[PDB]
Amino acid sequence: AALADVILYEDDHILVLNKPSGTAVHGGSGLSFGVIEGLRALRARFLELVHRLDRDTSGVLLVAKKRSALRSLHEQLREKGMQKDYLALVRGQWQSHVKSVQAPLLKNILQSGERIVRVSQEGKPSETRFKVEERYAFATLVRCSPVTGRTHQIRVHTQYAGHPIAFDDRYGDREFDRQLTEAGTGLNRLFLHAAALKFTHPGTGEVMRIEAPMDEGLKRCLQKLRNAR
Repeated sequence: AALADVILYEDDHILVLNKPSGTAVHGGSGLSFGVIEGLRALRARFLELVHRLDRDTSGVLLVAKKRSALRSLHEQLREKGMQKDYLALVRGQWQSHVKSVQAPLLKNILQSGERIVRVSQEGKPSETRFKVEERYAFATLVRCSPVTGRTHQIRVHTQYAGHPIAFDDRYGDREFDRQLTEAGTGLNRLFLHAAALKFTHPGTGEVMRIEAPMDEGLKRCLQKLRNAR
């Protein structure tokens, strides 16, 4: 209920999914599959992920169905001619003057294929923009716009700022997650959601904006905290 809602947009050029939290976008290092292999298994044709969301993130996921479309979309990403807005629920009260984090990032890949990313002044130049959406008693909903698209960039930028994401197992704060559980939110996954993607359609050249609803769990969490105080 409903499988049809996974599909946000499709034509001959692109396919745009509302990726569920918990589902990997492709297979891991060993015996595993994700969204992209699942989709190829329904078809010889061209299909390629334009970008990635991590396993626990949900929301807007763009897949190219033509080489010309990947060509165009790669180039938009490179030239920062995409806007991806995410919503994150973060610890404490995000400060209004903190409009960006510019902390450079290093990644290592672990024996499992999983990634751990860290701020290092010797890492890859990275930038996220932030805009407070809603404030709760001990948390904030922030719109997080990665300019660069590094691995776990938002998760590490928010942590680095002093405001890690709710239920982030790698970079989060278990006491913040405890507090969310006692407030009765029911939250049971990383609160990070790719809410909107803006880009140019590679076939018609029109500017498009595609938005993903948050799942019921996220929504109930937020409802619980709005009316909590």
